[PDB]
Amino acid sequence: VSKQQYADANAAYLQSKAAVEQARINLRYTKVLSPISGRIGRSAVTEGALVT
Amino acid sequence: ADGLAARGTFTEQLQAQRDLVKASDEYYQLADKRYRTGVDNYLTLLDAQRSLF
Repeated sequence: VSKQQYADANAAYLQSKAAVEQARINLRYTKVLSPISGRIGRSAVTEGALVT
Repeated sequence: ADGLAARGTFTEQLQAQRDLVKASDEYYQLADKRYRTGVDNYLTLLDAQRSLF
């Protein structure tokens, strides 16, 4: 297999790996990680609210 | 007269034949440059070597 075919194959490999990394951060946003450490207050919403 | 006819035509026949092998060798060297650069693979160069042969 020629060198240009492999250099085009691994480029699409890295592009799909970047697409999976783009999906993983949207999947990590659904579990709302605490941005800092501290004291958390009263939850302004409860279970069942629609957020945006 | 048969020998004279063949002597009359085989000169241009072999001239047109040696030009064919020269053009096929030029095709083989261009395909070898494409293989050395990295555009074509080792399966395409062998298909030009057979045309040389």
